[PDB]
Amino acid sequence: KQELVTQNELLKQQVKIFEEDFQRERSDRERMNEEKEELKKQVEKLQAQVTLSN
Amino acid sequence: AGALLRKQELVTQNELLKQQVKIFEEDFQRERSDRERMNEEKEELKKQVEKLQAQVTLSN
Amino acid sequence: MQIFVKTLTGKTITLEVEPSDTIENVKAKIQDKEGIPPDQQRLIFAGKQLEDGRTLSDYNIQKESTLHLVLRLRGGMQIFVKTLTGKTITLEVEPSDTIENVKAKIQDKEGIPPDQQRLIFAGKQLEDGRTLSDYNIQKESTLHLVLRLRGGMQIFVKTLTGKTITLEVEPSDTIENVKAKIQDKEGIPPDQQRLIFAGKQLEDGRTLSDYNIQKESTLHLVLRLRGGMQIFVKTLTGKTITLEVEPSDTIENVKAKIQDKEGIPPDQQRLIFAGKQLEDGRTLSDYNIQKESTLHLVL
Repeated sequence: KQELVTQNELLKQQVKIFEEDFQRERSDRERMNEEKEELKKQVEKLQAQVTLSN
Repeated sequence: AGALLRKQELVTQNELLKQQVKIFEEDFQRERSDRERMNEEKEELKKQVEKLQAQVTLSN
Repeated sequence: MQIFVKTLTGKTITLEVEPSDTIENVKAKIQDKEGIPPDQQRLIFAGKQLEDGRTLSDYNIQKESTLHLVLRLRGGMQIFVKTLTGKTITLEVEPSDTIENVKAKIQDKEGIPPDQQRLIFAGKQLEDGRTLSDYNIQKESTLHLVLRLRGGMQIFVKTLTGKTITLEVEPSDTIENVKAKIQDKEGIPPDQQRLIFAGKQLEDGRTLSDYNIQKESTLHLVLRLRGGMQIFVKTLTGKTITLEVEPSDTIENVKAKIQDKEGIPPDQQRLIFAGKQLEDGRTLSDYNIQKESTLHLVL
């Protein structure tokens, strides 16, 4: 009865919280991809420095 | 009053929302796995940068 | 007063709290009782969220009230822990979480007991007792987990003051190995160390398992006033000093010892022996420098 409505409100809040956590994880993955691209660029720069040896 | 109709609607909403919670948790777990694999890639790139820096440093 | 907190799984929990309390402190109490850190909690009253900078009295929360707790899937900070096998694990940690906590979390997520774990971060080994903030471990940092098999043991070695160090040892490690580890981690020559456990001195020829030394055992360290080899040094003023040295010492070592004795910086130190100069590189053995042989300094 009223317990159904209570648990449904709880489940709606939980769906919202889980979607928020998913979006946070995805933002973290985007930023980590940025850092991975920065590391690729650094690998290229250090290779261009190594070539300048012999 | 037709309490049966509202009751069945509430039960259907209940089961649907439970399924939605389950699905969103699975999606978060998949996203977390992908993030872990991306960190593995990032650490490999860090190792490569360290090796190239050690090579450059040997140049006097 | 006392309030109730219910979860989607009907886990009712009682909280002794006052109406003048904030909500972040209610979260801290839930953390004290259930171990759920406040960043992973979401409290709801009559369908409304509970903000950390708000009080219970502001939400008209009376006695015997029932709040609803929804736990999140993640927190604000996570770390990656990579096994030697190559598996990466994510951990929901906090800046205040000590190494004991992250070892327990690794146990929860992988069954690896904490007594078989040692964590490495940027070439340093993490020790139980200190937090991630102490080791400057930021979010998304990677800890390399390694296992101490073959009887891995953390022992503590405490001097008569309080300077306690931690050593990784096996039961088969002899007392000489332990003194060598202390020499490598603190610089103390083993000819000046005396190790004591349960009240008796430890002989160089016995193992740790000979003295029934187990995990987390505290050995006491006493420093002798002397070593086996000593050399004499004469200052430009003519005062003589004595340095506790070893034949394997380098001229940089004896110059550091001179700096300890007379405060003279090593760059203004030119050592002479038998009408020869002493290169910083070579050791005392390479100069045939015997015990009690005197050296002269002058620039």
